[PDB]
Amino acid sequence: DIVLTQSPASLAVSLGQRATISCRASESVDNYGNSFMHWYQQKPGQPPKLLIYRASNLESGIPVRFSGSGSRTDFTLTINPVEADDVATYYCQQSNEDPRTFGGGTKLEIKRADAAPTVSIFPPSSEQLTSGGASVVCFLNNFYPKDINVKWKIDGSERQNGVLNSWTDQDSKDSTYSMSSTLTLTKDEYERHNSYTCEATHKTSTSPIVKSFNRNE
Amino acid sequence: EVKLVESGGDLVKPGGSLKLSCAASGFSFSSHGMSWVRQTPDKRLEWVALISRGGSYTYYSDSVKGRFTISRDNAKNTLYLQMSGLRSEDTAIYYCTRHKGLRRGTNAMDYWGQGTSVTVSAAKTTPPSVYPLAPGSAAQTNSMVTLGCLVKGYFPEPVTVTWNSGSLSSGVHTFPAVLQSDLYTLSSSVTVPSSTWPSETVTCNVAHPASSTKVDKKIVPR
Repeated sequence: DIVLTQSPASLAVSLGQRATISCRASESVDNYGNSFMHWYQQKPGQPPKLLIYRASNLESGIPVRFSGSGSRTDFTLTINPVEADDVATYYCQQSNEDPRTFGGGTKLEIKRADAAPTVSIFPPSSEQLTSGGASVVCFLNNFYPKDINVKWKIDGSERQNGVLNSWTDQDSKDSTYSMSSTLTLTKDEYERHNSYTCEATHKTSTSPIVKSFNRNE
Repeated sequence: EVKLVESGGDLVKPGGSLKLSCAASGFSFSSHGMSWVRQTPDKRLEWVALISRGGSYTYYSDSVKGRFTISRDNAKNTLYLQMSGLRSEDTAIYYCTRHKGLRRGTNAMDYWGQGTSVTVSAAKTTPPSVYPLAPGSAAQTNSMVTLGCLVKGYFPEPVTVTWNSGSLSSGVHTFPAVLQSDLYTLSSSVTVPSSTWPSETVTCNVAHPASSTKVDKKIVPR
């Protein structure tokens, strides 16, 4: 069973520049002069899309900035020039010998200028309160780069329990990232305190960005 | 237009069975090899099974051999995957793929369905609770305003979220689901200009096939 190893595992490139990614096969994928190595693009929440078939050939409907070369056990995909819409995971596949098998994929990320997050905080909905729960939600949208820290505080005091975080993949329009952070407590405990605050800390700024919600109004 | 529409995906208990379907249209079904391919939650792609144009020849990956059976009805433009003896390994998104019809050897998969989700678990289906997220009463209106929607306490994945039934597509972030105490939670935000809300109406639409749930939550100020 043929094994495909892709390099690198991730790659970061600026808009307009060149990106190349490799695939090594454990044995040859050649036959009849043709090479049976294909490349696919998968964007988040979408199925894989065929880009290049048989090592060289561009699938119809695909921009000419994509190209492939190689033979035998060594193959490359080139993207030049890179665009915002090319954020994706790329996979190589061989069809020479059943079973067909896939490389572990290569993540293409874009470099761009630093951007500070827009932060929004949301109190509990009253429909949630009726059921005995209380979540406070904080969105931190459209920042670069990806690394970021979020801290919750109740009446000055930090909380780490009942906090759930989630991060988007890089955006394909503006190349930014986003995050949400949720804090869940009981209605009972929620009603005992007044001040709920999310504090974001990010490369963009030496000071933390604070958004706050007060039950006094 | 070429289409492949998978269906049949559901929550199944371990040792259980399931049949997936792919309805093809817009091209000659019987001139093309077909495959099933799955994507596991760590995002590896794994080819599962293939079937020849005629349906005479089939081949299967080692992990599914003797448990899964691929078949086609060329009269109905339908591809099938019969799964039995299901394990946790088998939890994935299953895609139906069409092979290219080129001569001189084996082919790439030039078209893929959107995929159908299959979860193998002893746990019970739970419908989501959906909560509106409207800005706090003391907050400041500065051109743009962000609203959102919290979808909490459901099983299994997936849920689908849209805003104004699709009319709102940009300035939307829908965050991947996160599991806690064996229940998923996600959220979605949407950003619009301050004039448009609360004048016009903003509603999140949430669907959870596995519990036959569909909720439309209007975002109202406080």
